[PDB]
Amino acid sequence: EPTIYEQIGGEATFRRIVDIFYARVEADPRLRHLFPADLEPGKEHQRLFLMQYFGGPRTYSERRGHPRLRMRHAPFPIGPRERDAWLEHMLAALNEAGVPEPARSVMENYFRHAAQAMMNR
Amino acid sequence: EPTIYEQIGGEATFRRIVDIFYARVEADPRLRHLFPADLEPGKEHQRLFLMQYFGGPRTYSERRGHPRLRMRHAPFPIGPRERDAWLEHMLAALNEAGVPEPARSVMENYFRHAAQAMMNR
Ligand code: HEM
Ligand code: HEM
Repeated sequence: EPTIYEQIGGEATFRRIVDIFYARVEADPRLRHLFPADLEPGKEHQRLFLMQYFGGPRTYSERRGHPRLRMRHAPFPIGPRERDAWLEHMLAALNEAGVPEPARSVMENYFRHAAQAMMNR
Repeated sequence: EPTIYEQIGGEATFRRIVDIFYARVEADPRLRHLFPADLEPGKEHQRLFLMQYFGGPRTYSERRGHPRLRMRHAPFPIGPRERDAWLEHMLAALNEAGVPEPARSVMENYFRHAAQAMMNR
């Protein structure tokens, strides 16, 4: 059976999601300060991670090793404020990119869980 | 063409914007300390400025002369953190006050530039 990666149109669709997400992050003074001056490497890492998580190429683990996202987010103070902002933008990206059901629901479910689990304050 | 002021509903809309903005300022320790004990005179001055800038009455100039905003903000140490806090609350105020597009975007564009250019430390 098709992976979600396949269900939603593969790499091109993840590119679109991450583009919308990062545009919103860049424009959000609640969040911009946490990110580097050069956003591009992180934007690439996020695209590759999502592609991998949802059944696509394992390019992410080739570049970056194990995700260990909770450890990677430890340097950023993340409370409900940051969580809510992040989720707002990623769900808007999902919805704006036209991801079809049922995959869109799986992705939302994952993000709601993962955003909560990333909080550290 | 009609002014932004007219497009967004005039004085009444700016009152809503500034009320929401100042409520947020008062509740934000990043900013509150910069403002005087009595916020009301400055609140009215800010409302009149916005009204004038976006094409409404020239009441601001009658009361305060030229805006000279960078000069007037010199007494306040304003860096990236203060910029970010101000912009967060003003952008939220535009959204919560119901400012329609495309006018809202013009106002956002102006604020993003002005907030950056106000920094002095
Ligand atoms: C579902 C929740 C989240 C997921 C799936 C996610 C995913 C990722 C991934 C894959 C990376 C790149 C890791 C790497 O360097 O290989 C990353 C980095 C980052 N994330 Fe998240 N994240 C989430 C939540 C958050 C939240 C809540 C915040 C802050 C509000 C945040 C801010 C950051 C920042 C600042 C970076 C560093 C970016 C860079 O190095 O350029 N993330 N995230
Ligand atoms: C787009 C950026 C900004 C605009 C358009 C703006 C506009 C104004 C205006 C029109 C006034 C009243 C001027 C007068 O006295 O006649 C004012 C005062 C003031 N502004 Fe701003 N401002 C901006 C950025 C900031 C920032 C970044 C801060 C601090 C983070 C700040 C803090 C203050 C304070 C403390 C006052 C004095 C208020 C009072 O005297 O009651 N402003 N601003």
